[PDB]
Amino acid sequence: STPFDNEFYNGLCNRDRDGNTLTYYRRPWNVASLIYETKGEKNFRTEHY
Amino acid sequence: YEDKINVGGGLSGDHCKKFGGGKTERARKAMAVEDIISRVRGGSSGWSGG
Repeated sequence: STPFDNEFYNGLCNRDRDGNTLTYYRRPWNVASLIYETKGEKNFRTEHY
Repeated sequence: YEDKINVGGGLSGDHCKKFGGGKTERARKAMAVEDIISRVRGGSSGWSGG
Protein backbone atom coordinates (compact mmCIF):
# COMPACT_ATOMS: atom_id res chain seq x y z
CA SER A 1 0.00 0.00 0.00
CA THR A 2 0.99 3.67 0.09
CA PRO A 3 3.62 4.63 2.70
CA PHE A 4 2.78 8.36 2.49
CA ASP A 5 -0.19 10.70 2.34
CA ASN A 6 -1.43 10.98 -1.25
CA GLU A 7 -4.56 13.13 -0.73
CA PHE A 8 -3.07 16.48 0.30
CA TYR A 9 -2.63 19.10 -2.41
CA ASN A 10 -0.70 22.36 -2.22
CA GLY A 11 -2.52 25.05 -4.19
CA LEU A 12 -4.42 25.63 -7.43
CA CYS A 13 -6.01 22.40 -8.65
CA ASN A 14 -3.96 20.85 -11.46
CA ARG A 15 -6.33 19.45 -14.07
CA ASP A 16 -6.07 15.86 -15.31
CA ARG A 17 -8.48 16.30 -18.22
CA ASP A 18 -8.04 12.98 -20.01
CA GLY A 19 -9.46 9.47 -20.07
CA ASN A 20 -11.90 7.25 -21.90
CA THR A 21 -15.08 9.02 -20.78
CA LEU A 22 -15.74 12.72 -20.13
CA THR A 23 -14.70 13.05 -16.49
CA TYR A 24 -12.23 15.34 -14.71
CA TYR A 25 -9.81 13.87 -12.16
CA ARG A 26 -7.33 15.45 -9.76
CA ARG A 27 -3.59 14.88 -9.41
CA PRO A 28 -2.15 15.12 -5.87
CA TRP A 29 0.82 17.35 -5.12
CA ASN A 30 2.74 14.29 -3.90
CA VAL A 31 2.73 12.84 -7.45
CA ALA A 32 4.63 14.74 -10.13
CA SER A 33 2.36 13.65 -12.99
CA LEU A 34 -0.12 10.90 -13.88
CA ILE A 35 -0.57 10.25 -17.61
CA TYR A 36 -3.39 8.18 -19.09
CA GLU A 37 -1.43 6.27 -21.75
CA THR A 38 -3.80 3.41 -22.64
CA LYS A 39 -1.29 1.16 -24.37
CA GLY A 40 -2.03 -2.50 -25.05
CA GLU A 41 -0.20 -5.40 -26.69
CA LYS A 42 0.45 -9.14 -26.45
CA ASN A 43 2.99 -11.80 -27.39
CA PHE A 44 3.11 -15.40 -28.57
CA ARG A 45 5.64 -18.18 -29.07
CA THR A 46 5.82 -21.81 -30.19
CA GLU A 47 8.49 -24.47 -29.66
CA HIS A 48 8.74 -27.95 -31.14
CA TYR A 49 11.30 -30.73 -31.49
CA TYR B 1 46.76 -101.00 -56.43
CA GLU B 2 46.93 -104.79 -56.64
CA ASP B 3 49.64 -107.09 -58.01
CA LYS B 4 49.25 -110.87 -58.20
CA ILE B 5 49.65 -108.81 -53.06
CA ASN B 6 46.89 -106.20 -52.79
CA VAL B 7 46.89 -102.86 -50.95
CA GLY B 8 43.68 -100.88 -50.45
CA GLY B 9 43.18 -97.17 -49.91
CA GLY B 10 40.59 -94.46 -50.47
CA LEU B 11 39.70 -91.02 -49.14
CA SER B 12 37.40 -88.16 -50.11
CA GLY B 13 36.79 -85.04 -48.01
CA ASP B 14 34.43 -82.12 -48.57
CA HIS B 15 34.19 -78.89 -46.57
CA CYS B 16 32.03 -75.82 -47.10
CA LYS B 17 31.32 -72.59 -45.22
CA LYS B 18 28.55 -70.02 -45.66
CA PHE B 19 28.88 -66.71 -43.81
CA GLY B 20 26.54 -63.74 -43.82
CA GLY B 21 26.36 -60.25 -42.35
CA GLY B 22 24.01 -57.29 -42.57
CA LYS B 23 23.60 -53.98 -40.73
CA THR B 24 21.17 -51.08 -41.10
CA GLU B 25 20.96 -47.77 -39.23
CA ARG B 26 18.57 -44.87 -39.84
CA ALA B 27 18.26 -41.59 -37.92
CA ARG B 28 15.76 -38.78 -38.47
CA LYS B 29 15.69 -35.60 -36.36
CA ALA B 30 13.66 -32.43 -36.93
CA MET B 31 13.35 -29.35 -34.71
CA ALA B 32 11.43 -26.14 -35.40
CA VAL B 33 10.83 -23.15 -33.10
CA GLU B 34 8.73 -20.15 -34.15
CA ASP B 35 7.94 -17.14 -31.95
CA ILE B 36 5.84 -14.13 -32.97
CA ILE B 37 5.57 -11.13 -30.64
CA SER B 38 3.86 -7.88 -31.65
CA ARG B 39 4.16 -4.66 -29.63
CA VAL B 40 1.45 -2.13 -30.51
CA ARG B 41 1.29 1.33 -28.91
CA GLY B 42 -2.06 2.09 -30.51
CA GLY B 43 -3.90 3.48 -27.51
CA SER B 44 -6.66 0.95 -26.76
CA SER B 45 -6.72 -0.63 -23.30
CA GLY B 46 -8.90 -3.67 -23.96
CA TRP B 47 -9.94 -3.47 -27.60
CA SER B 48 -6.55 -2.15 -28.71
CA GLY B 49 -4.88 -4.82 -26.58
CA GLY B 50 -6.94 -7.54 -28.24
